[PDB]
Amino acid sequence: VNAEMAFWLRSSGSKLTSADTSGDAAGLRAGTIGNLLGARIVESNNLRDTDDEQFVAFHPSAAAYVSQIDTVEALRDQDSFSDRIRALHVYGGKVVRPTGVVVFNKTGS
Amino acid sequence: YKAAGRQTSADAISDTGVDLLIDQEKSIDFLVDDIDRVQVAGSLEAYTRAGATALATDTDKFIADMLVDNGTALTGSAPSDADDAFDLIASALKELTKANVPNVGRVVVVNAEMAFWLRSSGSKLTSADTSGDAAGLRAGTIGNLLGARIVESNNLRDTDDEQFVAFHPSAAAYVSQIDTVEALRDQDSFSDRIRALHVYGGKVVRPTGVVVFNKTGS
Amino acid sequence: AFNNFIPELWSDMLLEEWTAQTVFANLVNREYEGIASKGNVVHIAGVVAPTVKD
Repeated sequence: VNAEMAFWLRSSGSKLTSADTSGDAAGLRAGTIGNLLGARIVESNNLRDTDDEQFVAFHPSAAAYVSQIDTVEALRDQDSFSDRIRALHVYGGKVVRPTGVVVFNKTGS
Repeated sequence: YKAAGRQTSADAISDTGVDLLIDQEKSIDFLVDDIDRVQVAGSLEAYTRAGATALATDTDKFIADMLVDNGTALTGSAPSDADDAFDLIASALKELTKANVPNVGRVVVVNAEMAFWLRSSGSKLTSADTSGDAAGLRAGTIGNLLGARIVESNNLRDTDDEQFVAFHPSAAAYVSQIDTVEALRDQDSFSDRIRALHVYGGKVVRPTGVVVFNKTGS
Repeated sequence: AFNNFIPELWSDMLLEEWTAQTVFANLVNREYEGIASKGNVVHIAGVVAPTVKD
């Protein structure tokens, strides 16, 4: 979930900000969202939409990613008395199964 | 690196910065006659405790005003009920999270008018179902909310409408450079002179790490 | 009084940027990193079920 969405799970109307409707005071005191409906909830600012609500729901096996090369290197510049720091990441990813991923506010940006 | 055709060249690095000025100088300076010190019914030492307390107050008032004036403004209107007040705190903590401000060690400082809603009949804390226990009813205790520590102060600028600041400690800096007290004699009478100097300054080094409800309130 | 002898001081510590916590790399399936150490493509093949006939 994005931050705009995660606010609703911690707002005054939330099931989680009450020791009555949830099991205990942890969602009021510590702010813990926890698991909902068997799903593990996670929150991120790296979703594309930052000012409307956006989330993705998926099974891990629906999408794959691989990191192949990840390296960092120090050099001396040829044009100046400078160090040069460079790094390379080589990777790829695929939604192997597209119906295993569900997106709310897909066009959000 | 692919669109470049497997070529790379080095960019030049850059920085940003902020200035913290040490530009507040505040003093206490008062006289006590030896005749008065002998003739009064008990100790005059409460006047030196009062001086230290005045400089500590003048400091708290500066830091509170600095956070209020230079923090980012939280959007919204004066809370109409105990749920609007809870939602302003939950909304403030969202605005820190959108700025990537750390999750551990957040503080909310509330004025008395804001704290009334947290102690009110509609508050989650004043019912032993919505909170886990009777402590917020019997003892009036405001614990943590949403992982944040809640602190009450009279030294915020607005005293007749709700005002608060939510921040991470590392977002705002304060230095005391000189904080000395001395006793000397007067030249023109048999009197002590007690004087104290405080020299200090502060800055919101990170503006997005402080959010302010009712910024313009006075 | 002193126009020239009072310094301005620079902190020896840089403020590191506050940046978003990265989460997605640990949530997706990684099992092909065992095979994908070598080539530029992995082919993933799926069954088509045999059809039930009347």
